[PDB]
Amino acid sequence: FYTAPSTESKFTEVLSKAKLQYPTSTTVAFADDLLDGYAASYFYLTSDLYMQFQVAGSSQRSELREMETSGDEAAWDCTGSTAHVASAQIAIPVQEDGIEEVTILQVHDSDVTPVLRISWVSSITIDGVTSEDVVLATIRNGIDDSTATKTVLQAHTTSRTEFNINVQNSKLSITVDGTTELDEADISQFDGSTCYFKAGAFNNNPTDTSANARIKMYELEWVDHHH
Repeated sequence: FYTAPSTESKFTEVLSKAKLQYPTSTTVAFADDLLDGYAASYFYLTSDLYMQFQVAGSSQRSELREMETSGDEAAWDCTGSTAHVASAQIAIPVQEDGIEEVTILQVHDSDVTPVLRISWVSSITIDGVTSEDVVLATIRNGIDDSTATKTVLQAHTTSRTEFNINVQNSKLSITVDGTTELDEADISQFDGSTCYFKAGAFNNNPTDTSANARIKMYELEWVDHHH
């Protein structure tokens, strides 16, 4: 009894360039399924026209993964000359008790390493400074290095917020409501990797494994711009 996100033309293009993974890495709906009206409790259109992702459980996800219209997986040169841009208008609700971090956008490599996660966190400590209820960028320092550089981007609001990720050459930038919050961070540690965007709800380290993470997107796109 759920309305499909494909009923809104603002999502047609990105759905054509996506497949949906739930609740783990396995694809449940390819682009043709998404365009044919796929909807479920974990992926549906709200009455005020948000694409809502919802998922429970540790490291579980309801997430779109970037695809080419050819049906090829997106696998662009992580540090190449073509710009890759993801833009999203995201409303992050107040999360259910027991939800501690939800990844909402990623740049992921074609193996096991996220270049970038943008996540809501209940609390984070960076260089001795603790922030609560914020939106965070996490950039992994290398494929063989589990450490990451973390940057607070925004105080959490429930208001619809515009997030833009720009990847070009070996640099990655993040703008939030038009303001650059991460300015050309180095990602040369992914030279020789290939990459793709993701968007949705990816539930990280919950303290209640039955609680639902929930993330809403009013607009979403990912594009190339050729140099």
